[PDB]
Amino acid sequence: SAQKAPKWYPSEDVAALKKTRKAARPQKLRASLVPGTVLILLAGRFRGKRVVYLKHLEDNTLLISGPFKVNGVPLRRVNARYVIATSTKVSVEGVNVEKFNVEYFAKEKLTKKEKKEAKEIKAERVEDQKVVDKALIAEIKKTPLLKQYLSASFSLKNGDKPHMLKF
Amino acid sequence: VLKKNPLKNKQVLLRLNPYAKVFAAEKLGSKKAEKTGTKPAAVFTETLKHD
Amino acid sequence: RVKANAAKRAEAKAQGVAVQLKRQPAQPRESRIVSTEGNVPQTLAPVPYETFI
Amino acid sequence: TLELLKLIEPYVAYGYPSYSTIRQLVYKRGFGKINKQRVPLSDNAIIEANLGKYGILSIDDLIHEIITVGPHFKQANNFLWPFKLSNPSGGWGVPRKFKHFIQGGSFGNREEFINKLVKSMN
Amino acid sequence: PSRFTKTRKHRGHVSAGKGRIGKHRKHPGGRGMAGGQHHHRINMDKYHPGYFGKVGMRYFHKQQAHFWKPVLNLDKLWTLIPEDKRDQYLKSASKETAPVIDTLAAGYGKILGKGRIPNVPVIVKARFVSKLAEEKIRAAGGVVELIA
Amino acid sequence: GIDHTSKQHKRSGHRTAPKSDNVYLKLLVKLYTFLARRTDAPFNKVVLKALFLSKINRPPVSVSRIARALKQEGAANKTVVVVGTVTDDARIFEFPKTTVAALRFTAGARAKIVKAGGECITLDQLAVRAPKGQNTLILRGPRNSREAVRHFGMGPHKGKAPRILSTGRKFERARGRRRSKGFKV
RNA sequence: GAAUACUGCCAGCUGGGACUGAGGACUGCGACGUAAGUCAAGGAUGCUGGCAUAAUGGUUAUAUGCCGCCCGUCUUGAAACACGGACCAAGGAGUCUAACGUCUAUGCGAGUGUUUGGGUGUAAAACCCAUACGCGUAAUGAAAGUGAACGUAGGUUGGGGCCUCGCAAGAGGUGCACAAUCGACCGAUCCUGAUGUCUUCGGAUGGAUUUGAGUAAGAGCAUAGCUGUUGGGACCCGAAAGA
RNA sequence: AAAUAUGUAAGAAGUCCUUGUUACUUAAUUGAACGUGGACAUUUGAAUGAAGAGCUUUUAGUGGGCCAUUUUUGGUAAGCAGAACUGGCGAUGCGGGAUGAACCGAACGUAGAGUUAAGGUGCCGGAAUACACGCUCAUCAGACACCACAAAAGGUGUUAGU
RNA sequence: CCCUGAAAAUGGAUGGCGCUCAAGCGUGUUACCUAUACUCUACCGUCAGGGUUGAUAUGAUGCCCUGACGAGUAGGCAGGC
RNA sequence: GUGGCCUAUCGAUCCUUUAGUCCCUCGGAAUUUGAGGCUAGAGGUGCCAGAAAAGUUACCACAGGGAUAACUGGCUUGUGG
Ligand SMILES: C[C@@H]1C[C@@H]([C@H](O)CC2CC(=O)NC(=O)C2)C(=O)[C@@H](C)C1
Repeated sequence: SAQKAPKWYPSEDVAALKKTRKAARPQKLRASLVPGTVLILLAGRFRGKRVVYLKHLEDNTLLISGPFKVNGVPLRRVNARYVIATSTKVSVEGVNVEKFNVEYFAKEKLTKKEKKEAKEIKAERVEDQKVVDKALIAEIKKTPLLKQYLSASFSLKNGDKPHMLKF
Repeated sequence: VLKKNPLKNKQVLLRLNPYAKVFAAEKLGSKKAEKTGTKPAAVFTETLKHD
Repeated sequence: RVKANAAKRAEAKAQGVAVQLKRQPAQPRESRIVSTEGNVPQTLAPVPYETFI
Repeated sequence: TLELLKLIEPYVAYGYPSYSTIRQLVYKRGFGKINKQRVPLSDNAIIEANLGKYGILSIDDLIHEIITVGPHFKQANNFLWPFKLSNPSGGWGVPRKFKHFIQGGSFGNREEFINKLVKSMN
Repeated sequence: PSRFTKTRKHRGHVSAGKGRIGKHRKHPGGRGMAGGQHHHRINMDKYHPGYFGKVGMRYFHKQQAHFWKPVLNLDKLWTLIPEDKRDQYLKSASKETAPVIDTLAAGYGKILGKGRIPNVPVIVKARFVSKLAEEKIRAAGGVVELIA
Repeated sequence: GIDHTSKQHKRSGHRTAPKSDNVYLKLLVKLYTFLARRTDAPFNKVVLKALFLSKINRPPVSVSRIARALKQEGAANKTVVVVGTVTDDARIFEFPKTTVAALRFTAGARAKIVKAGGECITLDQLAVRAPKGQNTLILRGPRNSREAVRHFGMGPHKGKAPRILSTGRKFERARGRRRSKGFKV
C-alpha cells in the first residue's frame, strides 16, 4: 500500500447549529431623516444629486424620488448611510407610498446561462413616476428656488470643510 | 464560555444582585439628603481664619 | 499565657462563650472627639535660619 | 500588615478604596479560587458553594465582607483571585512613576486617590 | 541498539554533551586508581574506608575445601524430608519411629539454631552442630548423632 | 512577566500508568480505573495506584506474613489483598483457611494456601466479589530488605555497607576502619 | 439667602469609531410577561450586491519605508585590527568488549542460571537433559573459633487501608510498608567466674558510655535497555622523545 | 551606644488533675525520667501566603568570572588589585540612553485590538513651533543620570537677596 | 545665569541640521507618541485538576470539560524526521 | 584534680621497635628456638592530608598561553613638563 490507513476515520455526519439568540429588532433611524427632507446622494450613479425623501421601506432602505421631472432621478431605493439629510423640507401628504415596497423593486432572477457578449422601462414604473411627480412638483412650486435647487448638483468647493459645514 | 460584564448587560446585572431592580426603580443613586441647619462654633471659624 | 488562657476558657465555659483565646495585632484606632475647651490649637510656621555659632 | 506595606513602598501604590471602587472591581474583574483554579464568579451559586459555610451566599455578600472587615474577611479575600488590572486609561498623571506620591511620583500610600487610579486601571 | 543511545540525540550539537569548558580530554585526573592517597583521597576515605594498609596474618597455600562447612538452620531443617512424607512424619509425633535426616548427603556441614521446629522427634546426622541448635532438637524429643 | 514562586510545567512525580506492556495488567488497570472513578471506596484508589508500581516497589509477600496478619484479632475472616507476588515459606508449619487475592502466586504458595483449604483469587475476581473492597486486608512486603538499600547513604559513621566485589580480610578492613591503622571511619 | 467652581456617586440616559463572532441539538442562571410564551439571559445572526476568475490569494522577481555587522571557537567580554574558513562533491569523529553501580521491563521465585558438555535435528538454527558449579538463603573475628525467638518475633509514637457504631460529623478496634526511639538475640572486645576435673582444663550464669557491612515470618537469581564507571587505540587528529 | 542584620517561642509531640516502674537520687513514702486513668472545642491558642507536603536514589555540566548601587582595604590614581550584602551580564531577546554585556523600563509561544512604562513631541522622527512664570546674549553659549570632564580665584555683565 | 581662568596635534560632532521672549536653563500643568510590558479574545504546546462502560454504536495510550503557564548557554530528559 | 587560668606549641599507609594480653597461627602430628598476628605508644614526613632529587643551554626542540612579560594603543598622572 502507498499509505497505510487512518485507524479511525472522522465522522461525516454534519452537526446541527446551536439555537441563536439574535432577534431581528427593527431599525432605529437617525433623528434627521423624516419624510419630505431633501437628501444629498453621496454615492451611486446619481451621486451629488438633490432628492426628496419619501418613505422608509421594510428592508431598512429609503424610498426616494428627487422628482424625475426636475433632475431625472426616478423612484428608487437608497441606503440611509449613503445620503446626507439636509434641513430644507417638503410636505408629502399628497403622495401614496403604501404601493411601493421591497417586492415592487425586486429586480429579477438573472439566468446564469444568460450572458451578453456585445450587449426597457416598465410602463407601470413610469406611470407611478408621473403620479408622484404631480403632487411633489405641485407643492415644491409654493416656495421659491426649490426646483432649481433640486435641479442642480452638489459639490465641495475649495476650502469647504464638511466637518464644520451645515447641510 | 464567555465572561459577560455587569455594569453593562443589565440581563447579567439582574442575574446577579436581584436588588439592582429596586435600586433603579426607586432611584437610590440620587438620594436627596434631609437638610440640617447646624452651624460651626465661633471658635472653629476663628481658628480657621487665624494666621 | 497558656495558664491564663486555660482559666479564661474555663470561666467562659460557665458564662461568656467564645472568649477569643487568640492574640490580635495592634488594630487601627477607632473614632474620637478632640475637645477645644482649654486646648485651643495654636502654633506658628517654621523658624528662620540662624547660625548660633 | 502596615510593616509589610512600609517594606514594599517603592514597588506598590495603595490607598483606601471606596464602596464604588470595590463593587465595580469585584463585578468586572472578580474571579474565584476554586480547586486552585481561576473561576470567574459570574453567578451567585458559584460563590455560595465555596463561601456558604461562612455565611456568604452572594456576590454582594462577598463585597460586604470586603468593604467592612468582617470576621471571615481572611477567608473571603483568600478565595478571591488577585485582580489583574490594566494600565490606566488616562495614564498615571505623572512623568515618572517611581517616586513617592508626596514627592511627585506614583508609589506609596496615596490615601483616597487610589479610587481614581483603580477605576481607570480596570 | 545504538538508535536509543544519546549519541543519536547529540548529532548537531558541538560538544556532544561533554561541555565547552571542561573540553572532554584523555585522562584529566590520572589513569585507573591513580592518586588514591593524594588527589582522590576524599573519595577513598569516604566511600572505601579501609582500602589502604595491612590487617591480619597471611595463609600460605589456602585451600578453600578445608573450610567447607555450609550452615543450615532449624526453621529450614524439615525441608530435607520430602514433601510427600513430611506431612505423615509431622503427624503421629513418634519416638520409636522418628525420621532420620542426613545433612551430609543434603550438602551441609553445620546446623545452626534459628529455631522453632515442630515438636516432633527427629534423628539428625551432622558433622557439626551449635549448642542452642542441639538443645532445641532435644527439647523437641529428638537427638543429634554426630557423623564424619 | 510573573514572579514564579514554583517551577512551571512541573510533572506530578507519580506513575499514572504501568510502565509495562503486559496487556493483562493493562486490563486490570482499566478495570480499577473505572472502579476508582465510579466508587468512593478508598480501597479502589489504593489498589489502582499499587498496580502502577515497579518490581522493587512491590516486594514479594510471604505466606508466613499472610498468616501473621491473620493472627490479628478480628482479621481472621478477612480477604488478604496483595498487589504483587505471594511466595512460599517453609518456616511456617500451619496455614489458616483464608482467601488471598494476589497478582501472582508461586507454585509453592498456591499449593500451600489450597492445602490449608482456601483458594487463590485474581484481582478481577476480587472486584467481582468485593466491588468496594469489603473486609479486605492489604499486605505489603518489606521494601528496605533489598541488598541495594544497604549501600544507600554511604558515608562516615553512617553504618552502611560499602559497595565491594570481594569480602574477607585484605578488602577494606584496614586504615579507616580501626584505630590500630590510622583512624576509624 | 442663593448660585457656581472643585471633589465624589448613580444598579442615570444617549450618539459616533475601531477590533473580535471563538462553540455548534437540549440541559444553566435570569428578565419581561396573569399564564401562553418572548427575550440583548451558558460566544452572530438576518437582509442585500458584484464576481465566479487570476478578481481575492499563494509563489517569485523588482521597487519603496524601517530595521539587519561573519559564521564556527576560545573567552569576563567577538563584527573585531583574535584564530579556521577561495569554492563544490564524496568521506569524516562517544564505538565494541570484560567487569560493575542506580533505575526500568521480563521469567521463575528460597531459589535461580538449559546452550562446559550430552541427546536430537528440516543441521552454526529449533527442541530436550544429568551431575556439578556460580550467586542467594548467616553473620562475625587477625585467627583459633563461635553462630541468631523471654515475649502474639517485643514496647512506644505516628501510619494508608479494612472493620464496628454512626444520616452525618466523628468515636472506637486492627493496623502491612515506612519513619523515630527503647529493649531482646548472634559475632568480636572488656569483665565476673557455676557443676565438674587428665589440677589444668572446662566456661555455666550475670553484666558494658565498647564494636559488626548482623537476626528480629527470607528476596534473590537470570536475561534485556538507557545512563554512569574502570581497563583496553577508547570521541577523532596532533608532539619534542624512547627502544 | 544605634539603624540594618541575627537566636528562640507563639501548644494536641499541649496544659491540668490523680497515681505505677527503677538497680538512679533523696534524711525521707524526696525528686528525675517514663507511663496508666481522667478533664480541656471548633477562634487547637499572632498576621500573611501555601504554588501540594515530605523522602530517596542516581547522574550531567561547572569548579578562569565580570559589572552596578551601598559598606570597605592597598594605591596619588586607574576601564587598577582585593573583600561584604543584593541585583544583574555571562546564559538575554525587546523599548529608551544616537552608538555600547552590565544603566533606565520591561524579560520573550503565534496573532488582533486597547493602555502604558523608561524615554520623548522644530525637522530628521511617531507625538503640542502647547500653555505659564522668570533667567541667559557667549568674537571658545547651553542643551539630560551611568557618560564620555573641569578647579582655586575674579567681573558696576545682569537678576534676586542680607 | 553669563564671562575670564580654559593649550594638542587628519576635518567633526548637544546624534545631525539648526535653535536666541529657544528648538537653552529652573519650575509647573496638561494633551499626545510607542515595547516581545499590562488588559481582553483566538490558536499552538506543556502542566495540573476532572468527566466518560445496565456495552461508552465493541480504538479509555480515545473523546471531552476547566484553569494556569511559555526567556535561555553548558547540560539533562521526552516525542518525532 | 584525666597536665600548664583560656585562646598556638604539631604528624597517615608501609617498615622497624617497645609495652600488654600469655592470647591466635606456622595449614600431615607434636615440643622447643624463630617468625607472623591482635591492642596501645615511639621512630617522620616543617612543601606540615605526609615523592627519595643538582646545574646549564647564546646549539636547541614540542604542546600551548595574549590566563603572562619585552612595542603601540586605552585608563591614571605619582614623576616629568
Ligand atoms: C624516616 C623513617 C622511615 C619512614 C617511612 O617508613 C618511609 C616510607 C617507606 C615507604 O616506602 N613508604 C611509606 O609510606 C613510608 C618512617 O616511618 C619514619 C618514622 C622513619
